[PDB]
Amino acid sequence: NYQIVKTLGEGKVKLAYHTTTGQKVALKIINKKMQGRIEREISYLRLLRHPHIIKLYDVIKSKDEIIMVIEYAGNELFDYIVQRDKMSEQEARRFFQQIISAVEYCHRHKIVHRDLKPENLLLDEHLNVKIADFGLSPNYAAPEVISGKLYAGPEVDVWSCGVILYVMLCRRLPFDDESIPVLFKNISNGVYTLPKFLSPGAAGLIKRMLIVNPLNRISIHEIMQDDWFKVDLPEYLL
Repeated sequence: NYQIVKTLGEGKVKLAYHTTTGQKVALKIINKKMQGRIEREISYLRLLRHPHIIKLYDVIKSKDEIIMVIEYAGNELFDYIVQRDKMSEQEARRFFQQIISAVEYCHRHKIVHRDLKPENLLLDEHLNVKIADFGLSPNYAAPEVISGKLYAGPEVDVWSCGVILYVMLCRRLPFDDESIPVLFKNISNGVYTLPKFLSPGAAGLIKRMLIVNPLNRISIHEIMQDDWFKVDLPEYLL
């Protein structure tokens, strides 16, 4: 927060830490040159305070630059998936509970994310998921998000969460194809395989999330009442 340590990449992004609390932080230095989307990020991040949504500690502004002071989470959930073996159901469920809790909180404050993806689901040093963006950082997009028509309600995040769960459990994307037209057709028709190695609870939950007609798609609140979902659910997540 207070004093800078290192430049993490490219305005630029720096690593820093609060000299009182010791908290690790990222400084996103944005130089004035669209603006409404940055403001949307800042506004959303100030409104939503949840253990699995990245914290915004401060926004420092001048005539030339905007500096967002954001809690540091140094890894992506997807590099964790890729770099390790096919993860245990217990491990996947742990992450999934955290994601769903955070999404529920978003929907509660009338925010539909629409952009739940690899780059957006960060992991901190205690392996806690942190939703980090809201839009300003294909296989994960609901059919109605892909096409123009059909309004994209809370249900598009349910679909995305169903893909995320599928990936964690199966170490593959349900709708992926090397061919562009085949991929888009698979998503729009909801064509995929539920592997036989999946527990009945995991498969039953995924099946109800990946439904084309959003009306028949399971809701966030129904998910949170699912038997498989509830196993070892930490009280703080309710």
